[PDB]
Amino acid sequence: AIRKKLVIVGDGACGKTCLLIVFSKDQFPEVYVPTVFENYVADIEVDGKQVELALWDTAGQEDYDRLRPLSYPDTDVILMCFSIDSPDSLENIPEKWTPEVKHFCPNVPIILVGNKKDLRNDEHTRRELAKMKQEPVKPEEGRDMANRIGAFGYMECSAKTKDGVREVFEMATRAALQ
Amino acid sequence: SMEMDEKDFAADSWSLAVDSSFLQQHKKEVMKQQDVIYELIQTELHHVRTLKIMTRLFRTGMLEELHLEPGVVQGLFPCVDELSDIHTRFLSQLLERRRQALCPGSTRNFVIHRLGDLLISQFSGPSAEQMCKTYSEFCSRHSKALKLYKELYARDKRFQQFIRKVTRPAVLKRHGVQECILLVTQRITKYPLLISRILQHSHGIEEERQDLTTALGLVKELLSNVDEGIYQLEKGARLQEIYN
Ligand SMILES: C[C@H]1C=CN(CC2C=Nc3ccccc32)CC1
Repeated sequence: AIRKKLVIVGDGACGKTCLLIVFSKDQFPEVYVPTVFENYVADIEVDGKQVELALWDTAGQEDYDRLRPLSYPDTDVILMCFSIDSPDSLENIPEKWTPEVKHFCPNVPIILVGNKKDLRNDEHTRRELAKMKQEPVKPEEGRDMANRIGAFGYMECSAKTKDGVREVFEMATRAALQ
Repeated sequence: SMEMDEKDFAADSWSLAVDSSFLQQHKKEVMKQQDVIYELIQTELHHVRTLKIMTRLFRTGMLEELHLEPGVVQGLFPCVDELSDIHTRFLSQLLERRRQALCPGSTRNFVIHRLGDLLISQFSGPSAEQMCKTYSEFCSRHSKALKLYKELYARDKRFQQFIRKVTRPAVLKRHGVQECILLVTQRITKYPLLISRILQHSHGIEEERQDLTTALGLVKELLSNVDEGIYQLEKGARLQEIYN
């Protein structure tokens, strides 16, 4: 059961904490969705290999440039998050987060994760974005960014409906093992 | 942590912690505010539990069972005693505020109406200056501690057998020497996430809304001061490297 460290990065409203909670609980929290995520050591067996994956979050650290990097030491896989209902969060990926991750975590694989894929086919979400000359992030836009930034992968998921959440973390375990 | 407080905070939310006949008596907005307040005390109890692991299990265990200098043990767990006294006192006032809010003839049904005054006291004056000074020191010695742990574990057999032994029980899964150090470092940044969500559901009493509004500015000013005084320490870093 080799130990690997995963860190999730991204803008405040990208839904990274929600993703980490839904995976660890393995259930959409019926009564209360927590505000914070402390840590968790997931028992994962991907492709016949048993790995303990420590799950970490940078939520709350986004404005503190000398506090945030203290989460990066010994990272094995970085999950770069962005919201599908927020096209400006994807624009921030190559010019804010990517230079920083590649500096503190050299040679650590990065997986581009587009959260909230459910909102891509949501009425109120497409309506709000149209009132700012915009639309939700398209699949090819996320894939193009993942290629442009030199990511290992591009994946999509919906933390609310649970679609694709298990596979993000099984692929992350695989990337960490390379 | 003690068994009384673990059972009081065993539930996933305040709506599960209280008796269902007592929950029914309240508005939707009150339950929402109380769920977020319960999360603050529950995560503070876990934070204090983490610091008691670092001092009682890791720090003292190494002092009483291993043969390394006390300067080596100090390099591993900087400011743990100073932090443990700061957070145990904060927890003490949070748990007392909850106890005074309990109904007569009950040990689970409570409603915390005033929290802002408690957070204004903690995040201002000498208690805020002692957290600013302790976190600036801890987070600067953070990377130095991890390298000392990695060096020790990879070079001492007795340290390896101590660590493998004390971190063997299932309940210590998330609490290693390195996870404890990061758990402490990340805690300060959790307060403005919790205080803003309590503030989101505390618009009913205007006095509470303004107290939480002030408490949130106090936390952000403290976080800005801790962040501005951080400079990573390196073991055997020359004087020329530091002024470059
Ligand atoms: C999936 C469910 C999760 C949360 N529910 C609402 C709720 C219950 N307690 C609180 C506290 C603060 C904010 C929202 C809530 C509704 C849906």
